[PDB]
Amino acid sequence: QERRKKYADLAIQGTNNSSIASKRSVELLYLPKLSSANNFQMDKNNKLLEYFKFFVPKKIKRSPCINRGYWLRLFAIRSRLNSIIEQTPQDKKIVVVNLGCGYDPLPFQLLDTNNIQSQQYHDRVSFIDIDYSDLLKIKIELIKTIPELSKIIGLSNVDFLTTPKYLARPCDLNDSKMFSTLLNECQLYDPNVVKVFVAEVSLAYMKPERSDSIIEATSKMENSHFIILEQLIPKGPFEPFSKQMLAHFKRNDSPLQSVLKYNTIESQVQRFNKLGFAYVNVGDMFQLWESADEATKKELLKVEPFDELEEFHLFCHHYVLCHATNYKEFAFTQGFLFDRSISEINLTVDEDYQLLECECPINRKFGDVDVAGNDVFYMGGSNPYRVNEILQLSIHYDKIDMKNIEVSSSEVPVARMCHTFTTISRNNQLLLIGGRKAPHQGLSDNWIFDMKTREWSMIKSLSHTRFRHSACSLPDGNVLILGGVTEGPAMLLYNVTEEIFKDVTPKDEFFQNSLVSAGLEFDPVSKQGIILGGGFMDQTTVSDKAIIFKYDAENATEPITVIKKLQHPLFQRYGSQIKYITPRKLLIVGGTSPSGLFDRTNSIISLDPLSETLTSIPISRRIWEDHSLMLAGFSLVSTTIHIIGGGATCYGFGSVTNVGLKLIAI
Ligand SMILES: C[S@@+](CC[C@H](N)C(=O)[O-])C[C@H]1O[C@@H](n2cnc3c(N)ncnc32)[C@H](O)[C@@H]1O
Repeated sequence: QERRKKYADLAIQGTNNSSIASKRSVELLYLPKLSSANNFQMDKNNKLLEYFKFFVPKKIKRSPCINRGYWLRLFAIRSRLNSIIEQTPQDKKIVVVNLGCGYDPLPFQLLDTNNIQSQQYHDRVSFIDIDYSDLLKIKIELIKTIPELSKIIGLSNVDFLTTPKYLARPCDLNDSKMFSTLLNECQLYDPNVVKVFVAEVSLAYMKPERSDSIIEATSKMENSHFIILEQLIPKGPFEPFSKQMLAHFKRNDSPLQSVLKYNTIESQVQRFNKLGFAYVNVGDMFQLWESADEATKKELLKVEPFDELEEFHLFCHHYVLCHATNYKEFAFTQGFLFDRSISEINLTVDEDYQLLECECPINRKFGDVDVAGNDVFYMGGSNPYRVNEILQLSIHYDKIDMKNIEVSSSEVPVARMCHTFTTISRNNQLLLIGGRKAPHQGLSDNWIFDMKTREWSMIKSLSHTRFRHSACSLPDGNVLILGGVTEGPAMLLYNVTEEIFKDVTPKDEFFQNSLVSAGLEFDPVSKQGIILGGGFMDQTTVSDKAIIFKYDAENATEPITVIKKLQHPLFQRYGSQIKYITPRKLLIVGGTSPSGLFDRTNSIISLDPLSETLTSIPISRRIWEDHSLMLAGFSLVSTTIHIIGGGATCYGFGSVTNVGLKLIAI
């Protein structure tokens, strides 16, 4: 009985351990590499100050995606708190109430007068940490036994603590009344003190009814802000990343319960109005990213090797930063304002092709595949480690077999991902271009694989390392190569016979910037090829264009010419793949968007290049829900098109292997 409670309670307190560690990882890596502005912590000698170390036993390291996610999270809260201090008139005290503080040292960081980066907070700001009794006992003993911390709050087996500028109050927030009492005992009813209630991924664990009570309670406090940061599931509990996230949390015995009722950014808005907060500014983590300045973006890219962007889009859309206010006075200046635009788009449901479940397990991602006549070859990729091995795929109406093809040559290309692999030499060979090992180790060495001899042999290398480029075979047998992370030409043509790479970048201002992970395909029939979506090396912008082009094999200086540009929000996708099913019907598949998650209806769409009309190829609920889907790092083969391979590491909520899909005629 009351045991079942004291367990689910300690499991929730356990999540602090996980998140304080991650924040510490950012203190170790990011903060030292960052300028004064996005710094957070620093003394007069431009020497970084450290606060998360007092609360974390060991040194910790995270994936570049988790590290980025947590920097954004600190920037999220800090930026909000900043808009408040800057604006609040100079005669009002300010109290930041941290609901479920964990070991969060935000108080000491902002109070410490050594830290010149938080000077606006030295004078007139005070803090109250609220959390379970046990977690605070521990936290309070540290604070007392650490001269650096104790000095900051004016100090020299309890669970409470009191100082002029900092309080810590034991309280189970599930207990609405006791919280209502705490609000009163802390004189937060006072109109001459601006309250800033922060719930950083804590109310997320409590039930909708119990968390909302906390919110309504605070709404009775005149002049109060409520900043909440927590998970969303903007397309239901069944969207690929949502599914994984939710399950991860049941596993830890600390499920997200409030998010089940509050799925979207919009529901969060209605929630706060309903509960006494009339004024609400709200966006998801990627709008925060977008909102960061160019000099900050530049820095953040250079902090550490990163190439896990699909993940980052997914993660970002699943965290909302909600800033609410219960008074008209406070303005959401244009510097802090989020834009909100859910433009529901209805697409005609394609009547010619449908989507089948193909249960096919190559269990790898970001390799490449291409068919040489009959046989189907997949090379490299990661599973989750990088390999240089070749699988052969036997595709049947039911499933696909696969066997390792061992090689006879001693020299072999190194394990690599994000390369291309393309049939050349009249289906007799396979071209391997570029790729990378670690994100900071892009490759310039190119190889060819001879099926007849099963020998690898390295050819002319690139002048510039290149990965995440796209590539397709042209009619004449040559290979068109498109962008990727690179310092070289935005478009290459590899003459297979001549053995030369040639810069064929079209004279359109579009190709000014290198296009990363865009869709690319040619059609020998309609004598046309398309380019779809694609991101830019700023890791922020994502093209929404679909660019038709023709290829004049004889024009030696400008073989490729931009025929026609199209523009649709559904074209805005990083890491998608396209393939002609018909010279009039261009299948488009997956990828991620900076502007929101894709769902059942628009994850897979068709395009009629000529008439310019889109149609949806829906994923049935049966497969949306039952089968682990993760259209990222995947490939398309045609015998009937197959969507095999792919997966993602869902922000340390585990990993998700794409199980396989099949497009058939109706
Ligand atoms: C994931 S930690 C985050 C804490 C802090 N905001 C941070 O990011 O480091 C969530 C915290 O909320 C606290 N919490 C959740 N529900 C609570 C409740 N009902 N009463 C008191 N504390 C609660 C937990 O004890 C935990 O320390």
